[PDB]
Amino acid sequence: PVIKVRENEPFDVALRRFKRSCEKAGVLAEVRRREFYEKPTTERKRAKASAVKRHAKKLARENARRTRLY
Amino acid sequence: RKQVSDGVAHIHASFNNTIVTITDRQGNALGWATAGGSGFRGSRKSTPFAAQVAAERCADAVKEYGIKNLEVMVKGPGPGRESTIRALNAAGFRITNITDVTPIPHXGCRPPKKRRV
Amino acid sequence: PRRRVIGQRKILPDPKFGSELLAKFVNILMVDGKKSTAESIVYSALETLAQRSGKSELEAFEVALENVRPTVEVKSRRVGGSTYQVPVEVRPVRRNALAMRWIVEAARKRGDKSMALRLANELSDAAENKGTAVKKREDVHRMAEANKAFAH
RNA sequence: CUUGAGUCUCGUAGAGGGGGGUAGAAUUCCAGGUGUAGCGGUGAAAUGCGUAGAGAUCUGGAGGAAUACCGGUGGCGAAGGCGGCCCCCUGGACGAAGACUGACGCUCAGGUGCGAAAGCGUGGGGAGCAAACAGGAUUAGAUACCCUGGUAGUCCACGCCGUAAACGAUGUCGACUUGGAGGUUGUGCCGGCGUGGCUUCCGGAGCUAACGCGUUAAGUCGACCGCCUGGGGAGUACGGCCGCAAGGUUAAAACUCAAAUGAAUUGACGGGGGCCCGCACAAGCGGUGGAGCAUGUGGUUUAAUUCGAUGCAACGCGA
RNA sequence: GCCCGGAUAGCUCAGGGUAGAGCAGGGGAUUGAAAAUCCCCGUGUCCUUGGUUCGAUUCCGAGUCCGGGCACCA
RNA sequence: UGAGCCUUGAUGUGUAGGAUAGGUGGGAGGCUUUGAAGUGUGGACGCCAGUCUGCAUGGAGCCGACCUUGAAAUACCACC
Ligand SMILES: [Mg+2]
Ligand SMILES: [Mg+2]
Ligand SMILES: [Mg+2]
Ligand SMILES: [Mg+2]
Ligand SMILES: [Mg+2]
Ligand SMILES: [Mg+2]
Ligand SMILES: [Mg+2]
Ligand SMILES: [Mg+2]
Ligand SMILES: [Mg+2]
Ligand SMILES: [Mg+2]
Ligand SMILES: [Mg+2]
Ligand SMILES: [Mg+2]
Ligand SMILES: [Mg+2]
Ligand SMILES: [Mg+2]
Ligand SMILES: [Mg+2]
Ligand SMILES: [Mg+2]
Ligand SMILES: [Mg+2]
Ligand SMILES: [Mg+2]
Ligand SMILES: [Mg+2]
Ligand SMILES: [Mg+2]
Ligand SMILES: [Mg+2]
Ligand SMILES: [Mg+2]
Ligand SMILES: [Mg+2]
Ligand SMILES: [Mg+2]
Ligand SMILES: [Mg+2]
Ligand SMILES: [Mg+2]
Ligand SMILES: [Mg+2]
Ligand SMILES: [Mg+2]
Ligand SMILES: [Mg+2]
Ligand SMILES: [Mg+2]
Ligand SMILES: [Mg+2]
Ligand SMILES: [Mg+2]
Ligand SMILES: [Mg+2]
Ligand SMILES: [Mg+2]
Ligand SMILES: [Mg+2]
Repeated sequence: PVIKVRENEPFDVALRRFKRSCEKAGVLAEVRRREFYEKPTTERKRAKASAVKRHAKKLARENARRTRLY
Repeated sequence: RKQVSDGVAHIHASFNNTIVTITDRQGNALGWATAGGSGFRGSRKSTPFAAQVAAERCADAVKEYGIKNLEVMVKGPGPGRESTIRALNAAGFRITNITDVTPIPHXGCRPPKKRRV
Repeated sequence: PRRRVIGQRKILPDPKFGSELLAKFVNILMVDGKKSTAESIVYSALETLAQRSGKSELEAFEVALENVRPTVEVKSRRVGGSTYQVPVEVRPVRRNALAMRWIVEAARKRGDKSMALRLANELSDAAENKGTAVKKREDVHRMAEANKAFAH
């Protein structure tokens, strides 16, 4: 997240570039994950839950087109 | 007492409070201001407005050295990150760099236990 | 309500000035449906104020009005048990309504002989920043000023 | 005899295991420069740290534990489990063609070995975290949840312990029985076409009390082993064996009840989730609760103070 | 006894043409609570007395009380 | 680096008020081309009102009681 202002731009452009760099670097996520200790069991459980939910939503949207509402 | 004409702004933003300091390029401090020492205490100390006010007070407390060129380093997840930089620019300096320098363990130590609120 | 169906109610002008603002002032001051008494009191107080001020009935009243209008208020909002006091802008119609309400309320709490004299004194004080209405306006403004950190 | 079982040749992938070395980020502590009035924490506070100069920022040093991104319903192992990089020692699996031995096999009571975390013994180590403990709060109380500190322990060597929702709540081996969409790892032929090993989701017949399982079977069969016989009492008492201890393993009876239980169905409820409404809140205006009187009720009194209505939905009610 | 310092708001106390900061207490904003935040309200020979000065709490002198170091202590 | 002894520079704008004037003064004439009213210029302090300033252009004026102050004006001038 190193942002050097180039020649002749307004401030807001530089601020937005810095914000985009921070968002793409995943900084706040890493600092919020590492605030409290997570047991290994909880980590595995949440990973499996995320995978299951993603697959279920994918199947639902895949089959959603064929049914028509009105 | 001395003229430096350029310096580094260190912003330390946390979930409870925000601290702003100005240093030279070698790290020696020149002045500082904080959101808790600006009349805001309690739930009002951890808001972007308090960070902006603290940045204004820090800028006003360092007029003597005649700084015009400024660099920004931000660490921490607190609300007062963008507001402080906006207020710092509104104070009249010209910002050359912006950087996030928040620490990251590459494993590190073991965090405290989760709160059962 | 939950629906937002109503429109707006038409206000009739006052008899001998043709201004709906003074008609609303009369409406605010009126009690028990006795409108003639309210009109007599309002007219007498306006006459006395214009005589001691010299400008006129109307623009003296407007000048005394614009020294009581607020521009920001505070509303309570509970989130986690505690209540923040969020400041909010005041729409112009609400501004006039609050101004008239505060002027009438201030004139009600006084120790003069007649209600017309009470209103005249309070309104003249308002025209030059000494009435209790101006104090209330300033108190509201500074209370909103204190809670600027919660203005989202 | 070669078709089950095993050997030999070439290669492939992998956090499989034991031992040693080393790198970078971060936390804590020590020393020093700048600099000045707060920091820290919470729902809000306080205990706590700070003018004896903290917190913030810069430089140098010490020490311990764990390896961000890669990272993936990805991989390896009999299970427990295994994650930075490099070297040494080492186990298994799979594939392509070929030669070899010639039933050398499956299962297994007793027996032997391995076995998370906490715990025990002797000796080291100790950054961070954190049972017990102390203080601050919250509360009717709060031996708690929340905050500030904090010792065993968590780390290493050697030896005990032998238990977990040790779970796929599903013993091991072999055979047969329609499909679809993926992941990962080999090999053949000309991106296409085949052919092996492991693996995730859906589903057919069939099965099942249903839920569901469904070629990785809970379908159709064969071989061997372990275990069950209503709920409490009780995985407890006594005896034996094992252990330094904590305790583990084997394992009852009297007495008592008429049930205890599994899956699914309709409601109701939630300090579960969505979408709406009503003077239900919000915005306003005027009241009641205070005073005097009218009226009804309770209670008390009386010979009687007639009877009934008595949460909202009784109390200017039958009247 | 000698010396060294101080007495000011209800409390802590800062400061020759002056009396001040905060907290205690009253009410309203305010809600079911303390926060929280608002606003106002006094809280005055600056121990007393005399003396200089165009006026002294800011200068000097002395008496009431209190602290510290010493003296007397036969 | 702390203290003392010197010497100098300024500094010290209640209230009136041209006046960032402390009690006290020999005493209203010095200064000026031994480059001056006022200009450009650079500097220190400053309750920022008003001093002071290295140099020059520039050229030679300010100027003392005089009335608001209790006081008079670094007009030459002592002491703190
Ligand atoms: Mg914590
Ligand atoms: Mg409505
Ligand atoms: Mg490997
Ligand atoms: Mg390995
Ligand atoms: Mg230090
Ligand atoms: Mg495997
Ligand atoms: Mg190997
Ligand atoms: Mg043969
Ligand atoms: Mg056995
Ligand atoms: Mg252990
Ligand atoms: Mg132990
Ligand atoms: Mg031990
Ligand atoms: Mg030990
Ligand atoms: Mg406690
Ligand atoms: Mg701790
Ligand atoms: Mg222990
Ligand atoms: Mg068991
Ligand atoms: Mg079992
Ligand atoms: Mg098994
Ligand atoms: Mg089988
Ligand atoms: Mg299925
Ligand atoms: Mg069955
Ligand atoms: Mg039985
Ligand atoms: Mg037993
Ligand atoms: Mg026994
Ligand atoms: Mg023991
Ligand atoms: Mg049942
Ligand atoms: Mg059931
Ligand atoms: Mg429901
Ligand atoms: Mg519901
Ligand atoms: Mg209402
Ligand atoms: Mg009444
Ligand atoms: Mg009755
Ligand atoms: Mg009845
Ligand atoms: Mg009625």
